[PDB]
Amino acid sequence: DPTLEWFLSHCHIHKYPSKSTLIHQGEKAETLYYIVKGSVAVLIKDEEGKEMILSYLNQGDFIGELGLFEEGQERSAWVRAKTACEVAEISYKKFRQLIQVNPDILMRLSAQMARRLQVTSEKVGNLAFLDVTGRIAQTLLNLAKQPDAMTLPDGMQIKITRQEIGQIVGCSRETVGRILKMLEDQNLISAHGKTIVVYG
Amino acid sequence: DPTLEWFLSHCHIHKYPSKSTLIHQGEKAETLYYIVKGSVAVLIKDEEGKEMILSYLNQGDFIGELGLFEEGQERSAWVRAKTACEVAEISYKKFRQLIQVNPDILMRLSAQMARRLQVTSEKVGNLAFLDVTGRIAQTLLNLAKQPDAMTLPDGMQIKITRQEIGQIVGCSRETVGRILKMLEDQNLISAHGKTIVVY
Ligand SMILES: Nc1ncnc2c1ncn2[C@@H]1O[C@@H]2COP(=O)(O)O[C@H]2[C@H]1O
Ligand SMILES: Nc1ncnc2c1ncn2[C@@H]1O[C@@H]2COP(=O)(O)O[C@H]2[C@H]1O
Ligand SMILES: Nc1ncnc2c1ncn2[C@@H]1O[C@@H]2COP(=O)(O)O[C@H]2[C@H]1O
Repeated sequence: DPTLEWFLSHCHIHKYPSKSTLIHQGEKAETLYYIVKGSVAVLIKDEEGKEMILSYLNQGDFIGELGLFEEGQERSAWVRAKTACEVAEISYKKFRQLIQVNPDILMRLSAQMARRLQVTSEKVGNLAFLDVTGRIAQTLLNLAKQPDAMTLPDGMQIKITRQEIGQIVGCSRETVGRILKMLEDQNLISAHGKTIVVYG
Repeated sequence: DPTLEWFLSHCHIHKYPSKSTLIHQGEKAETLYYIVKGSVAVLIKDEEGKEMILSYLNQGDFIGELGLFEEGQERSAWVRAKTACEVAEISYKKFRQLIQVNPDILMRLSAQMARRLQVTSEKVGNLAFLDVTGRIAQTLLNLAKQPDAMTLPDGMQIKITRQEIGQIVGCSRETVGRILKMLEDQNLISAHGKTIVVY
């Protein structure tokens, strides 16, 4: 792809092991990142430091974009490598140069920002309006329609744990496991420890 | 500034009265808006019509931007006029030509998307981390720090209805009543009718 190849030619790319923290909330934002390979979680915390997963991001996703457009912003969340990752980086200052050369690279970034706003808005509604079963059900549907979901003969395979679902919907891992058992009994899913199949 | 004035010169300007809906969730998105004057509320809804305010947007804000970057999308929320509004409107197709001539106009729009993502993400953490009591406590603390809060001898007085609290925190007006009474019992606020005093 020529636009993304040109862009990456102006970055420097680095390897990070699984569980590396790429971005820390509250740091000064001066750098944009782009996932060449691997997956990350975007995390926020409560007052006791307890984590919740705000999003997962994958190969082809920009990260660290939110301070690009205004001076002196701070990182809004933590970003942690869930797998080993290969991440391109570029300063905000150089990226702003690229945008004046070819605004298509800003369109590619902004498209992802717009998607994230859509997804995060929907999460506000799920948290505001739905009971725990309904939040879990939506979370499974959403994971199943991700590009990384694998098609099986009986449905979509997703890679997630009860603790991760809990950290998405705001309940305990035990509560998630009870609800997954209900959804299994209803013949809607098959739930293992690290994998769930959503039947279809 | 010259970028904004250049942009507006390519738009069709129109007026909405207070309480009108500018954008309905689920409609096909083909047009970008920009608020020249007035203010709007961005909301989402229950199946049962329960509402939650995602944001207020004001003069200078783009609206209807989320469908710009891929064809075939639907509007993600309702946008309703909180006051009479004058709004500039441009097709996505035309606006994409503008971006190529001067991408500063996209920087302006993407700057607002970034702020909205930060604000909405904070709302997700509040909803997920806090029970309805904690959400109300925190909403009252926040309102007490706003300019419309009235400093009194006993603390900061706010004027807000149970209804209005519910469409911030995600609970019904009756639930709001119960929590406020509990908080009062704990000698943290006084709460009666639409008048709250935060000690
Ligand atoms: N709601 C969200 N959805 C997806 N990614 C997010 C969200 N909130 C923050 N991030 C990412 O987490 C990064 C933290 O650093 P920045 O705020 O610079 O840029 C942020 C985004 O890349
Ligand atoms: N979380 C949010 N914060 C502020 N504005 C929003 C949010 N979600 C949706 N919008 C606005 O509401 C509009 C509804 O139509 P669009 O999805 O085209 O574009 C959307 C944005 O302009
Ligand atoms: N989960 C919820 N339960 C009830 N009302 C809600 C919820 N989330 C948002 N709301 C809105 O908050 C409002 C509070 O006042 P009402 O109960 O009259 O109407 C309510 C709804 O419009």
